[PDB]
Amino acid sequence: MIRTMLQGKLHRVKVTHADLHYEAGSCAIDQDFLDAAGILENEAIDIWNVTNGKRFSTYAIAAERGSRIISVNGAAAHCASVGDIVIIASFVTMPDEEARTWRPNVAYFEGDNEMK
Amino acid sequence: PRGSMIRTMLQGKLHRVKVTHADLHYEAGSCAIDQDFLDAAGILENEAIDIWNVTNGKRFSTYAIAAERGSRIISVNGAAAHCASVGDIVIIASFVTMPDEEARTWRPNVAYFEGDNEMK
Amino acid sequence: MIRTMLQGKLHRVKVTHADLHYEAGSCAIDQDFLDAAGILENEAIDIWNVTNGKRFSTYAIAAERGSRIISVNGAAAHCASVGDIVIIASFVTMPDEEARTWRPNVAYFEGDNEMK
Amino acid sequence: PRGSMIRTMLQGKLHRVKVTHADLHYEAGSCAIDQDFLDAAGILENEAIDIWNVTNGKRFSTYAIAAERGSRIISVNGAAAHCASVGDIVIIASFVTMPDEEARTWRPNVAYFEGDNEMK
Repeated sequence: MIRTMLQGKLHRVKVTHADLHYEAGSCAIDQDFLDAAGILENEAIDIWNVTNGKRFSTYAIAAERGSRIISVNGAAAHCASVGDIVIIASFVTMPDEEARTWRPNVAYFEGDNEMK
Repeated sequence: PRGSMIRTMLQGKLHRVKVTHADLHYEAGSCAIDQDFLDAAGILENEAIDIWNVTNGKRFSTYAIAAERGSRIISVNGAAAHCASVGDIVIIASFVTMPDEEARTWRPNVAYFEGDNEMK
Repeated sequence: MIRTMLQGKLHRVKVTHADLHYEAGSCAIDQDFLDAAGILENEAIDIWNVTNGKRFSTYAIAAERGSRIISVNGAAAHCASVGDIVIIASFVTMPDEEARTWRPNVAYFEGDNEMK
Repeated sequence: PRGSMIRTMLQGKLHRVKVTHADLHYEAGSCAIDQDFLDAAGILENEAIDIWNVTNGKRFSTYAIAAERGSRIISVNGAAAHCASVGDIVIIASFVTMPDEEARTWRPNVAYFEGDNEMK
């Protein structure tokens, strides 16, 4: 039996403006943050808005390392405003035997998206 | 049989358990659940779960974390506290995938609750 | 690469009252309808409400053959009223090579949930 | 490597295509899409798809069916017509699963659109 497990998460990051124009429907995320959380470019992600309770799913794309960028682009902009605090999570599947000991990758933040 | 069609099946659920705690302030995302309850429903730490709030009709998905055995805690944390409040009655389910022949004889792990989150 | 494909659907059935009391969070469906659509007891299903546009997911349980029952129980009752027309669908995964020729199971209805 | 962790990845998408038809009256559920567009995005008939409506912010999931090659049709059928209207700009995506090493080098199939659903 195959389980769906938390692969990784960005724990309480803030939505920023986008430094560059990104395609609608995606969330652009500083590559440093993707590296820490194990989240891949083009991976399905869930975004849970702690500020307003909204929950939606999209996919990740890399923003430049150091940009600290969390940009919800396009249709997704209907669900998150600049300054909102969100959780970004990806999930993976694996057999039950492996899932029993699985440890997700978590990145924690302080200040203006400064990674602890 | 390689290439067999794979089903998504109810693995287990906590049926009509009561929310005991709900905090916007950070154990953010998760629902923390008494480990005895997780055991009964076959739900794992860090497993994706669906929560159906029977009280207010909201439906959301998150992941499970273990609370202390015997605490009888159901704590909806972070963003999820916008979807459930202390006192609300919820159903917490996990789903697994398996081939069709297995799915046709699968029995979910169900825990039923009454009163002070007493497992029946 | 593994594709997610429509396994089967009940095409435009009506939500009924429940003949018996069913557990909250589920949808009870006449076993004849499950048989035609290939939908299993305890299988995840999507319900799309044609009447009011609401969309949600739950799991299937068998109602008695011949009962014609489509009962959305409990929390799910917030999303479908008796007389609403819905589509009920299940999805399966399989490799791309098989998915290219995959055919879903579809049941069509007339009158008061009378299966064509 | 048996037991490898499996990722959910964007397989392909139709980026900013325009809805041409929307009917509550029964081709119910699906979104019918010009087969040329399906080919470009690697999307299959009967494949699950996510639709993000850029015009109204609605997000829903359904499955794809093929419309006639060269018709340039995007028809949102049945319940889905409550989520999109003729003229609305949408993104239609499919997701697949694959092991992690494959996912790390995966390139999605993307089709971009302008004007009269002209594929760029």
